[PDB]
Amino acid sequence: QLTEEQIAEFKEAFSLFDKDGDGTITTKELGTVMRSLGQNPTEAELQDMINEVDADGNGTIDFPEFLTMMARKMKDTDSEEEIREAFRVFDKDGNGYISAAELRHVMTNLGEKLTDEEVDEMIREADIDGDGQVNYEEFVQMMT
Amino acid sequence: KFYATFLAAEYFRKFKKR
Ligand SMILES: [Ca+2]
Ligand SMILES: [Ca+2]
Ligand SMILES: [Ca+2]
Ligand SMILES: [Ca+2]
Repeated sequence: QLTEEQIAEFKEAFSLFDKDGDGTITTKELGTVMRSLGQNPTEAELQDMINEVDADGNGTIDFPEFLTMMARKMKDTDSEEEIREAFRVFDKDGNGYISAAELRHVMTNLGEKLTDEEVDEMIREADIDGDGQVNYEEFVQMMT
Repeated sequence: KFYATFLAAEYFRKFKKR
């Protein structure tokens, strides 16, 4: 079950999308973050993404709705789809390898400014075969 | 991609750890 800290991490995530801190995530705000993650969703795509979470159908996602969804996916430790999705967020050029630049880009988006050494260290931490990049197998092990 | 973004932050936290 959700702990005090868990809700804290989920609030951090929610705030990343709720830029104006009005308590709700709009398709406009989701689009802004998706484009910052290397995606380019159409309005129809964004509407579908909001819909899956917008339990009461008012067209936006509030914290309770966000928490419900995030808590549910976290309980599915057997699911790998979320890890595959995260991998794609990192792997912007779709070549199956997360490069140092690709990893830095995501971290920068999260508001974490890392030095080149920190980035190389983050890569190294998951880079089992030492080729300088993180493939999917390496990414999973890192996440699990 | 809501949860994916959370996981990205997870990759970071774990790093900041040990
Ligand atoms: Ca908002
Ligand atoms: Ca709603
Ligand atoms: Ca890549
Ligand atoms: Ca590697």
